[PDB]
Amino acid sequence: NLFIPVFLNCWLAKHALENMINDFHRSAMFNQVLILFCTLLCLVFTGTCGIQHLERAGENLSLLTSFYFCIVTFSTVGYGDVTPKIWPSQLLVVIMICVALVVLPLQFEELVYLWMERQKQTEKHVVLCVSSLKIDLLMDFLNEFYAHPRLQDYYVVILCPTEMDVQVRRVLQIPLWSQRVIYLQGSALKDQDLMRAKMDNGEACFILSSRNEVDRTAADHQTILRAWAVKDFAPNCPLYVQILKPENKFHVKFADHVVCEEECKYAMLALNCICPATSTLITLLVHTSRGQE
Amino acid sequence: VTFSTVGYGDVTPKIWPSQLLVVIMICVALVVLPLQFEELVYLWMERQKQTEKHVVLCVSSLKIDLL
Amino acid sequence: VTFSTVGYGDVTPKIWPSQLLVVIMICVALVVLPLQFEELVYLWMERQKQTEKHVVLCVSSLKIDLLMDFLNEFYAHPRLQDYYVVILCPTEMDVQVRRVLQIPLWSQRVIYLQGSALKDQDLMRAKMDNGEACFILSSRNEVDRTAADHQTILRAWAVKDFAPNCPLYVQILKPENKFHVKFADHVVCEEECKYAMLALNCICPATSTLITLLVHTSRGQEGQESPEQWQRMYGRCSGNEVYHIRMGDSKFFREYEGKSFTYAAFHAHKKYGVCLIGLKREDNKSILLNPGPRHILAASDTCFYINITKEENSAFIFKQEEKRKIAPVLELAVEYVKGYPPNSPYIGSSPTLCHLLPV
Amino acid sequence: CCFPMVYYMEGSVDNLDSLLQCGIIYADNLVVVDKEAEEDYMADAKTIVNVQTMFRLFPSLSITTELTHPSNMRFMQFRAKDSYSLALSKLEKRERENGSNLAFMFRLPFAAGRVFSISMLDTLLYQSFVKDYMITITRLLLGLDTTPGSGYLCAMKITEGDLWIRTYGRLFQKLCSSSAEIPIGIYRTESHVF
Ligand SMILES: [K+]
Ligand SMILES: [K+]
Repeated sequence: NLFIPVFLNCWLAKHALENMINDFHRSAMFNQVLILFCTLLCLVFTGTCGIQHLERAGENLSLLTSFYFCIVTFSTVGYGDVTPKIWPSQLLVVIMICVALVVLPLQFEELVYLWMERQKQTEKHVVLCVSSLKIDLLMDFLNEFYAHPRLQDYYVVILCPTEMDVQVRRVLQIPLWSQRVIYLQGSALKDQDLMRAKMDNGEACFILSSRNEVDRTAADHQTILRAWAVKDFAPNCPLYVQILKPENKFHVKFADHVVCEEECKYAMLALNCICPATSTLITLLVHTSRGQE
Repeated sequence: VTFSTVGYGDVTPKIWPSQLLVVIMICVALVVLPLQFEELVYLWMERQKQTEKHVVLCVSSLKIDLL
Repeated sequence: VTFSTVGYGDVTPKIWPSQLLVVIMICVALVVLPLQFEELVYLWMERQKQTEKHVVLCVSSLKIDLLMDFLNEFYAHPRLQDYYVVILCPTEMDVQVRRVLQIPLWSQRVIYLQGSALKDQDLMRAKMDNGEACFILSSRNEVDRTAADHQTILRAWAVKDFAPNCPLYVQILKPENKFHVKFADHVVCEEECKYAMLALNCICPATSTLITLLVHTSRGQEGQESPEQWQRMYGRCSGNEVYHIRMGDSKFFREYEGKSFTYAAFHAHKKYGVCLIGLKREDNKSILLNPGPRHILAASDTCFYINITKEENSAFIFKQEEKRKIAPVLELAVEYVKGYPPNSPYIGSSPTLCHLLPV
Repeated sequence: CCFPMVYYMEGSVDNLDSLLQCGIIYADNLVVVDKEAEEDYMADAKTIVNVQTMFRLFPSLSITTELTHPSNMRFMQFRAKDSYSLALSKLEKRERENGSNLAFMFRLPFAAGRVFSISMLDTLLYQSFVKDYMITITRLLLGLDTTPGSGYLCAMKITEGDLWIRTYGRLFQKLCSSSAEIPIGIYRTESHVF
C-alpha cells in the first residue's frame, strides 16, 4: 500500500500516440492539434491527481474538486475558493504552472509552423479555364453569366495556373462574389487539378485563349491541350473554347461551341466597310440588356 | 470576470454541477473563440494585400528624387 | 501565482507598501518581458530564412514529376523502405513539391536541403559521406544542355572529391560529355538511349514500349479487372522484369548444368515461363545476350532472365509445383562494304560494324 | 558521310511543304524529336499539336514521338469523338487509384510504340541502385554497347505460312532448334475500327 505516481504514466501514453501518428493517420495539421489536446489532457490530469493526492493530508480534496481546481488554474482564472493549504501542494502548483508555461508554447510553435506551411460547395457549377486571369476578363464573364436569372444558383470555379491577381483578389473579397467564385491554382493538364475543380460534375467548361501573350500560336496550342485534357477527363462536359488563330480551329472542332477570334474580328471589320457599324450592331445584340440605358 | 480570467472569487460555484458547468464553459470558450480568432486573422491577412484642397500626382513609377 | 495571473488570493498583500510593490512589479513585468519577447520574435523571424541508410539526390531544380518518379521507383522495393532521401537542390522548394512533402508518407522519408554539391558544407549537411548512393540528374528543361552537362560533371566531381566511396548515379544529356563521368558507377546518357530506341522502333516496332515496361518495377496487376482480353494479358505481361541469379543457386536453370544456353532457355520457358536472355561468366565482367548454342552452361555463370517475379520471390510457384506433385532442341550444339565508321564523333562511341559506302 | 542513303534537309514537322519534299508520301516512319514553359505539362503543347496535324493530314503514316511528360502521351493521336479512347481514361484513372506507376500503359499510342517519354531513363537509373546490370542489359538490347559474342534485338514477322506453329512455345522450340534465337515477346495487332 505504497504511493506510486501512476498518473505521470499518462504522459508516456501521449508519447506512444506521437509515434502512432508517424505511421498511420487513423488531416496533416489535425494530428498535431489532437496532440496538443493530448498534452493539455495530460497537463490537467496530472494536476488533478497531484493536487488530490498531495492534499490527502490537508483538507482532503476530492477528485472532482481538484479537477475543478486544476481547470481554473491553467486557465489563469484562479477563483481561490479551493487553494493549496500546505507547502508541498503549493509547490506542486508552482512547478505545474512552470511546466505548463514551458511545454505548451513548444506545442504552439509546432502549430505555428504547420499553419505557416499550410498557407502556401453546392450543385450546378461551371469551370473557367484560363492561363492568366485579369479583372477585365473576369468581370466580363461575371456580368454576362449572372445577367440571367436561371444561372444565379451557379458558382464559378476558375482553374488558372498563375497566382491570383491583386485586382482579382479585391473583387473576390466583395460579398457578392465571395460565395460565387472559387479560384483554383492548377492546370487542366493535371487530372488532380481537374478533380479539385469537380469538372466531372461541371455544367460547362470555358477554355479561353490568352490574347495578351505575344505568341498566339503558343497560346492556341495551350488551349487545344486544355480542351483535350478536359475532354479526356470529362467527356460529357460541354466545352466552350475561344481560339485565336483560324489554322488551329479544327483541332477543337469536337467542342460544343468554338469562337475563333481572328475570323470574327476581320469579318466584322470587313462588314463595317460594307455596312457601317456592323460591329456595333453585333456587339449590342450579343450583350444581355433590358434596354434601360 | 470569469471569461476575462480575472477570477475575483467573491462569487464562486458552491456545488458540483455548477463547478462542472464552469469547467465545461471555460473549455468551450477556449475551443470556440480561437476559431473566430483564426477567421479574423485570415480576413485581416487578405485585407492587407481627408481635408480639402488636395493635388493629384500621376506617375508611372515614383522614385525618391522625383518625389 | 502572481506573474502567471492566476491570483488565488489565499496570500495577499495586507499593507499599502506591499500592495504598491505588487503594483509596480506587475508594471515592471509588463514593460520588461515584452522587450525580451520582441527580441525573440526578431531572432525567430530571421531563423526562418535522422536514421541510417539514406540516399542523396542532387538536382539543379526539383519538379514534382521528377520527384514522384524517383519516389515511386525507389520505394517500390521492400529493401529500400527504411531508407530516407535527401534532396540537395540550389533552388527554393517548389510549391507543388512542398505539398507532396507535407503528406505524412513523404514527410519522414524526404528531406529537402537547399545547397550546392560544390560546397562541402552543403555536402556535410547532406551526410554524403554516409550516403548509400548519390544520384546526379541533369536538368532537361534547361535550354542549354551543354551548360547543364557541365554542371552535372562538376557535381559528380564534387561528390567524388568529398565522398570517394559513394556510388555515383549520373544522368548525362549529351554523349560528348559522357567520358568526363566515366568513373561513376552507373551513367545514363539520355541522347544515346533516346535515339537508339527511336531507331529500333523503326526496325522493331514498339521497342521503346518494351524497354519502358521492363525497366519499371511492377507486379503485373494492371488491368486485371478489365473486361477486354488484350488489356488483361497486356497488363499481366508488363509485370516482367530482368533478374539475375547464379546458375548453381537457381532453381530455374540448375538442372541445365553442362547443357547449351539455348537448350536451357527453351526448357526453362517451357517449364516455368522464364526467358533466359543472357549470362555473365565468372571469368569476365561482360554480359552476353544470347551467347548461342555453342555456349555450354556452368554453375558459376550468372544467368539473366525475364520473369514476372524474382525466383526467390517466386517461392510460391515452386510450392505450387509441389502442389501438383518441330525438331527437338538439342542438348549439345552500288554495293556496300562492311566496316567501321571512320570518324567517331565523340569519345565512348561504341564501334559498330556497319554497312558503309565504298567511298 | 560514310553511311549509304543518309540525307538531310532544312525544314520542320509544322512545314508541310518541307515534309512533302522529304518524301512523306513514301515514308514508313516519321520520327519527331523536335525540342521547344512555366506550366510544366505545356512544354509538349507545340510538339503534340504539330504531330496531331500530320496525324490528320496523313492518317496512314506512322509517327513516333518523344514527350517530356508521360502524362501527355494520351494526346499523341487524339480522337475526341471516340468512346474507346475516352474509356481508356477511366481505366488509367483506376490504375492510378491503385497506386500503379504504369498508368499511361493502356494509352493506345504508348502501347503501339508511337510515344515514349525520356523520364523512363530516370527509372532505369533509379533501378540501377537495385539492379546493377539493368543499364548494361538495356544498352546491349539497343546496341549501344557492343560486346563480342553478344546478341542483338531483332524482329520476325509471323505470316500465314507460319500459323502451323500454333503457339508461342512451339515458336520458341522451333527457333531454338534451328537458329537459336530467343523470343522476348510479341507485338500484337487487332482490328479496332474507330
Ligand atoms: K516484377
Ligand atoms: K516490369
